[PDB]
Amino acid sequence: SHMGDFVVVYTDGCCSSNGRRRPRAGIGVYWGPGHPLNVGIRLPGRQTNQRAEIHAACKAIEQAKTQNINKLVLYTNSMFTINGITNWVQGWKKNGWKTSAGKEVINKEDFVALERLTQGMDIQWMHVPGHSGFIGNEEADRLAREGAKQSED
RNA sequence: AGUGCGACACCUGAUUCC
DNA sequence: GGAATCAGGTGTCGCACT
Ligand SMILES: NCCCCCCN
Ligand code: NA
Repeated sequence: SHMGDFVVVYTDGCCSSNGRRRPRAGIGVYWGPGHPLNVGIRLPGRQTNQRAEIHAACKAIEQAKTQNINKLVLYTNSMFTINGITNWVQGWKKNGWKTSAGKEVINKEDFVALERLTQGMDIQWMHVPGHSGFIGNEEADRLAREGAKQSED
């Protein structure tokens, strides 16, 4: 039936050895089977699961704009990313980016970059279970892992 | 802030099986 | 590589008491 106005995308950020001596992080964006915009890229910068998860969503939005898409359904496993961008950020901006314990919000730069990207976009953030066997979740994850094998720069 | 709790991720190691 | 299982870790946030 119907057919809406949204285009669906699955993102994933992975980080092998997260919290260990040599973490390797990547981002993956999946637009559909064999879709030309699918990507698996090495994450530039500080290597962590949280940053990768947030930056995978940035990448999706960025690509979305590249195509004049402005009604996007973005699935991610990261409630940290969802809650951050759809809730915590409003408050952080009104309190000097401060944690529940008054400490500096660690991923400020990441959430700032993400919010800037959301401008002009009607994004519906949805959650997909990390262990979802759905093709979208697996491919995004597989893509992230492939990206993390790349070197930086 | 300290402590505790909650939550979603990301891992590392073993074992079974394909 | 993959279907699971068990141990243990960090990434990071909110919350409530002290
Ligand atoms: N439900 C308790 C989860 C604790 C996660 C600790 C991560 N450093
Ligand atoms: Na994920």
